[PDB]
Amino acid sequence: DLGKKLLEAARAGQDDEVRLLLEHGADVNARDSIGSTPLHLAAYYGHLEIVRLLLEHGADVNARDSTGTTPLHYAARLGHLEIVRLLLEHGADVNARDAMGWTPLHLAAKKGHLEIVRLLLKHGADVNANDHFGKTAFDISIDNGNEDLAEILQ
Repeated sequence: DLGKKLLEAARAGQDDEVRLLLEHGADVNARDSIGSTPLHLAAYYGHLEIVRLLLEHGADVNARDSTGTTPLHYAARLGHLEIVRLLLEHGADVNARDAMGWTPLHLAAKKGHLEIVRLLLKHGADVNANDHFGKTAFDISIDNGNEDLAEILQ
């Protein structure tokens, strides 16, 4: 499938190959087995130009895989600040919750990504959102001893 090759070029960081596949008309939202889209894979691996190429062709910025994970979740977890920023400008749901009720803010708090945390807050991240464990991102910064972050959040 074109969407099959699109998914692999996105994961492999092959900018030229993504553009060609999209110009050919690969399904910009093709799904792998767990419902990942090429945008999840580009966000997961930090391929900003691909994220960019994908949005341009209409990728659903808010796609969810079978776990309810969005590309923003992946960018925030893995610490790709510039992917966070591009996704947010294209309308990514700042307060999307995955299967554990984790917002992208919870994930950036868990991993201690300070610049991502500020960026998300700038775009309206709900500081008061509890996950399914009944934790806010502040609770998590309290639970991890990240005083720098706890200081951002309180």
